[PDB]
Amino acid sequence: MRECISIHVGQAGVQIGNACWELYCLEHGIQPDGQMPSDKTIGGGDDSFNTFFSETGAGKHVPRAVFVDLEPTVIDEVRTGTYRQLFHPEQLITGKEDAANNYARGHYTIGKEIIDLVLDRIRKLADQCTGLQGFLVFHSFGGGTGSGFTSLLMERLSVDYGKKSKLEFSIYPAPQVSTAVVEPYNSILTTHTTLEHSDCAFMVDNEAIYDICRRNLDIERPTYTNLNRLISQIVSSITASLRFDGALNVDLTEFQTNLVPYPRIHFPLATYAPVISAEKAYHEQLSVAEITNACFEPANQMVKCDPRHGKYMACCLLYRGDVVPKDVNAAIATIKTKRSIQFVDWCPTGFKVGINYQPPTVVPGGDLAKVQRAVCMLSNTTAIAEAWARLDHKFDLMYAKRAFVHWYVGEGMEEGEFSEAREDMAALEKDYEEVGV
Amino acid sequence: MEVIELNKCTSGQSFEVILKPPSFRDPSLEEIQKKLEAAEERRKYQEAELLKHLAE
Amino acid sequence: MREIVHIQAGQCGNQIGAKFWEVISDEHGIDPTGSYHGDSDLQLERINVYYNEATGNKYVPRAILVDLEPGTMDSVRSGPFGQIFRPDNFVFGQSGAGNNWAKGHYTEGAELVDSVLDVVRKESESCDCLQGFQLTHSLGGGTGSGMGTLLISKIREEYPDRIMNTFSVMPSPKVSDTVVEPYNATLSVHQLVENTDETYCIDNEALYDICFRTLKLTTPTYGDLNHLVSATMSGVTTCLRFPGQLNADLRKLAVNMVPFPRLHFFMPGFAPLTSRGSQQYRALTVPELTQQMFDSKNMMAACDPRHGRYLTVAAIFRGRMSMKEVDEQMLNVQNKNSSYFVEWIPNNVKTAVCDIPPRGLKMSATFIGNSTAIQELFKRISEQFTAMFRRKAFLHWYTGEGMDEMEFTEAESNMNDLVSEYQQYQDA
Amino acid sequence: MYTFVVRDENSSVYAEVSRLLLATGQWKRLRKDNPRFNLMLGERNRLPFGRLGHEPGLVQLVNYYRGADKLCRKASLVKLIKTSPELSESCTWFPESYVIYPTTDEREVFLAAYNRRREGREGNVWIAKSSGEGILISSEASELLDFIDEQGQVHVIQKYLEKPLLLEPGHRKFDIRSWVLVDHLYNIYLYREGVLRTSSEPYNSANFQDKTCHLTNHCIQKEYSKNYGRYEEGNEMFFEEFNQYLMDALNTTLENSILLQIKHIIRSCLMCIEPAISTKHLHYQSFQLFGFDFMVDEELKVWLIEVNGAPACAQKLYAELCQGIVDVAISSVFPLATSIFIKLHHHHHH
Ligand SMILES: Nc1nc2c(ncn2[C@@H]2O[C@H](COP(=O)(O)OP(=O)(O)OP(=O)(O)O)[C@@H](O)[C@H]2O)c(=O)[nH]1
Ligand SMILES: Nc1ncnc2c1ncn2[C@@H]1O[C@H](COP(=O)(O)OP(=O)(O)CP(=O)(O)O)[C@@H](O)[C@H]1O
Ligand SMILES: Nc1nc2c(ncn2[C@@H]2O[C@H](COP(=O)(O)OP(=O)(O)O)[C@@H](O)[C@H]2O)c(=O)[nH]1
Ligand SMILES: COc1ccc2c(c1)NC(=O)CN2c1nc(Cl)nc2cccnc12
Ligand SMILES: [Ca+2]
Ligand SMILES: [Ca+2]
Ligand SMILES: [Ca+2]
Ligand SMILES: [Cl-]
Ligand SMILES: [Mg+2]
Ligand SMILES: [Mg+2]
Repeated sequence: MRECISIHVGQAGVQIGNACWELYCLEHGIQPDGQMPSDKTIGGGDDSFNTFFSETGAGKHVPRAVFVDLEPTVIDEVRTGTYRQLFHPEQLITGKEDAANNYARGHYTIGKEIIDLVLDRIRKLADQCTGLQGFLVFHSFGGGTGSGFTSLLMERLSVDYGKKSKLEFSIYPAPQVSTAVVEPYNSILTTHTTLEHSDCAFMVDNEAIYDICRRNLDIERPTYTNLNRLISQIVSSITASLRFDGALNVDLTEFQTNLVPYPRIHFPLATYAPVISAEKAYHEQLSVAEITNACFEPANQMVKCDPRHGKYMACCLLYRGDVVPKDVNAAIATIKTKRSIQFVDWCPTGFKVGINYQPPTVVPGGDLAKVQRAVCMLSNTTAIAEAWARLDHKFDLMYAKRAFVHWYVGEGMEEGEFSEAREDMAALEKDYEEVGV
Repeated sequence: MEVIELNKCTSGQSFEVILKPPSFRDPSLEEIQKKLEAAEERRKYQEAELLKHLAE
Repeated sequence: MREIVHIQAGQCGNQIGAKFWEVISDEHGIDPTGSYHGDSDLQLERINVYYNEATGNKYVPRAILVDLEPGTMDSVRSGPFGQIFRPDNFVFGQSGAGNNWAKGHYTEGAELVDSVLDVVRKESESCDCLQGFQLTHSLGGGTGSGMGTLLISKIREEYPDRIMNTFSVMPSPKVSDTVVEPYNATLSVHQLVENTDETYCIDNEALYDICFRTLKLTTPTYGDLNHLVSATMSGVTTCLRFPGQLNADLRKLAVNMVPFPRLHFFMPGFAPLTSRGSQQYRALTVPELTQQMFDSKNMMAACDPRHGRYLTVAAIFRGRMSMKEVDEQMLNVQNKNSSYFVEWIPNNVKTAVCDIPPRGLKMSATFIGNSTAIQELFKRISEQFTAMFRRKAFLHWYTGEGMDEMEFTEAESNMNDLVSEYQQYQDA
Repeated sequence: MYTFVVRDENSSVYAEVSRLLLATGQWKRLRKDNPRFNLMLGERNRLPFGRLGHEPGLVQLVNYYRGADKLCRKASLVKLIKTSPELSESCTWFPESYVIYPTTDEREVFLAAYNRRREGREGNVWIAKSSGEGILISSEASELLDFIDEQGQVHVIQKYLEKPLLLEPGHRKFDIRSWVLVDHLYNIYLYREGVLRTSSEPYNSANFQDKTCHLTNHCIQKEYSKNYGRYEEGNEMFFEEFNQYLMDALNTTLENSILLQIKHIIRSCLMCIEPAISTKHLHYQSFQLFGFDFMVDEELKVWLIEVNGAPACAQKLYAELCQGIVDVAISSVFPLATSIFIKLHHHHHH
């Protein structure tokens, strides 16, 4: 067994962290006080869930978790909230003043004053680890903290822990719920600075999650609680293989060998089905065929794009519930004949399948209904470069007038980092275009 | 349509299904602390130019 | 990013500043003694942004009252909420400033400024995390205009990393104490474009026209004008004072609203427009709030938004209404009038909502626009300035206090430069 | 007030559609790069489909189907027809065709079926084309195999129809152009008015290099062909006149002899690529107007030549067709305060 440390940076990272650790606890039957009745090796062990939880003499199960925000409001809610007992106070790190939606303020200015403390609290958990695999890093592209501090943290984690793997859960900016107008600037700056420090990054467009909540949960105006419980289900599907007995995606290095053959093209598309409202009186349950088929509807994707007009380099299916290999193979065989699934000339046209027989766990009084089978598809398709094109365009519109640049230069950043960050992104859009056309 | 490396256990199963085969400087602690100090220098410069202007 | 330190300077600064503390103390459940007799908890969640907690669990405004004559400030003590204010925060000289920028900035004002900065320091030291400062002042007199801008300069020197926010009342021949207002205003705007992060342009021309044309008041008083001011001030400070999905501060407002550091002069708007006392009983519908709040007639700065383009917009909906209707209407305005919103700042309109409505209305919208049309305000005051300055008319009042013609020529120039920059981004 | 933008200033058809939309007073036009459009009348190259359908509070429609170029570029059309099971290699309405690169490639497989039409004593003449801008029709192809192992792009070598149907008086050639509108629901709408682009020079079986009696393009008939506008104005025969001729001269109708085969090839071609280009469950919607170009042979068999993704209409029809694009493709999605088209639908049970 090899430990994984989760790091939650900024509001987006922290709130999504809450959502995931709440769900993980319900899945592993860990209670809010941190007690796990089912765990009969008291005071330790090397079970699969110990990847995510350490143990104390009193039989308390504690996340391998660091929360970091440059402002206390959101982590104060964790500190006084339903899971207050679960966390070690030293895992919850806050400053006094936030990065005011400014990459440069989060990275250079307020960053520097807190980076060494954070790395010290990260080193305390790494020292309670017999064999650290590496890190799961949760953040927004859009936030000054989410963007700017995360990229400083990632540069240093590469230095202090060079052999260890680093995965991202990254919230891509959507105007309908965004707070700031400079999120395209923050997004590009942090992508550029973070790109070589990240083995595998799962991007979630708040736009996709917002519309899944409207369309499939019948929620007029989805809140962060709505978006976050849905996102936490998808993260739980992706991480289940690290926390459960299995032979697929068993360690963080396998995510890279299975999903990322080209190291820069490290942005796998997550598709998830089914999403069903808990207030829907009558729901006729969906088959292995119907939900595998739903993994090829853009309307179910974490990012809206069109996999038909790209190529695949890797495709995993992660099933939860009453699924058996025969149904998957029949489902998969039907789906090839109906849909455009083109792989790159230099990859096997294949799927890697993982089945965990425990159906998805839903939070009591949540918006998501129990289902007897769900799937999360992780496909590395070139179609996701559509998200980079949208974002780079927004960036070019603003940067052409140097609109808001003065806020970044005022925090000690050079106008040149903008055009450097945008060149890297032009190079990234080109890599995707070469591979996929 | 070939089904391979089927692994089973109490918790679930995993396997790979294949249809067609192939149609065939992470910088130092030092360099970082120089970037962060260079930025702080430009910030202290810009603040000195303001306090000079205000002194005028 | 908790505490805001408020300063009110001169007659207008203090009359408007007082009505602010009246209106905002009623919204947060605070009585004229400092005792909280409220009922909601959204009231006290961020009370510390504007109030210090004192002995007895009492709330005292983080407010400093500055004048070069005692008149208006003895009228604040006397007024309804006078007793709320910390008595040590009343700083006054005795000479007055005679509607003279030079007396405020260079002679009478310098004598008193250091006293003000001591009380500013006593409030700032007590602060867990100071966001910065908001100042209420006219630009047309001597104290608020000339001393107020001297303060702003000293405060930036001593707190250069804190946000400076002003509610700056612009003068108008329609509501005019003296001929020298264009002089006082042009000298003040020069200071404002250098030394503030964000300025609410509150145009006495607009407040008069709303009182006459819309509210049907034949003879509008400073009370009628100050009703519109106190409603807007409540409006634009909502997301600083109340918890919502947007928990804003003066910095985040500045970063998101100001794309170029000199273009930080906001055109505020309010709906529905009320004349005090007689308030109609027909609650306004979200479509109506949205149409009015963006209407020229609802703008507190006498500019036509159709003669410019919106760089950025912030909109506050107050009361119990459909979140979904608010997003629908806000998207309808932009998609239906998309020419008037720069294409080179994507998603430049941001909307917040607050359940607590202002006293006397079930539903209200407050508008904050960084429009390039605000140039019209600055061109108006430039024309009034040049009409006199071409003949050095009334200048003796200023040369008598040590000022040189040069300083007037420099200020004329900075303001005309400001107008060229607004023009620059109107034709992008 | 619905909003549109115009990003192809040279589009004959959409110039006229923007005009008809304004003239309703329910559509205003925005600046090219204003992202807050309902309708994009888009560029021909690198249309940024990835920026469509991410504008909250705006249903967005574009006048192109992403992926439709598979049907509308020569070499890809040949690969599509040869590789798609639903239009086999046997496919009886496409001329035998081979994709050939300048020095993947089919050249080895081209000579096997070509050198059976030496042994066969069959009239073994071909054509080669790109995607009269450099066309050649040679008997043996000493020239063709070499001609464009020389010039820029990849090329298609396509059976030449030696024995075409002959319009009289004239002993001349033609191609038929049909306009097909695919709406957002993937309704396939054939416009009832087609056009025969005609040669004016009698067809010559022995002199092939005379690209005048062999090539039927509107451009070529004004420059090289001297009998322009002799029989019909201007080398454009419409459907009333061609129907009448077929009735008078062969005793059939346009409907039976030709149009059943055209309707079959159109619905066969578009139903093939439907799963690749459909916008049914997408976050933006596509329509597109195609120009299908057919050759009729002397036994009255229709053959598909090429599909055009950015076609121009013929002068008199602009008014009618463009109004139809609005009624069917635009007003269906964005509604205001005798159909022009024949809907191609077939549900045979087997
Ligand atoms: N899905 C999701 N997105 C969130 C959440 N909170 C914020 N965001 C998004 O994140 C972006 C804003 O970044 P934040 O994470 O709030 O910023 P921060 O990292 O706290 O940084 P500063 O406040 O700028 O110092 C916007 O696109 C928001 O919509 C959340 O709980 N869930
Ligand atoms: N296989 C074939 N047999 C007989 N004639 C042919 C032929 N292929 C092409 N032609 C002739 O050439 C003309 C069409 O050439 P091509 O298909 O390249 O058109 P084009 O793309 O250059 C202009 P358009 O886009 O309007 O069709 C026809 O009108 C016909 O006269
Ligand atoms: N809106 C408003 N304007 C005022 C008020 N009092 C004065 N003014 C305007 O303020 C200017 C005169 O400045 P004033 O504040 O009296 O001078 P000071 O006391 O020297 O700062 C003129 O333009 C007046 O029209 C007021 O209470 N409300
Ligand atoms: C144009 O984009 C914006 C405009 C105003 C804002 C933002 C974005 N984002 C913020 O965090 C601050 N902000 C706001 N700040 C305040 Cl004090 N008030 C507001 C009221 C409505 C909308 N926005 C704001
Ligand atoms: Ca154990
Ligand atoms: Ca590395
Ligand atoms: Ca004196
Ligand atoms: Cl290491
Ligand atoms: Mg934050
Ligand atoms: Mg006065």
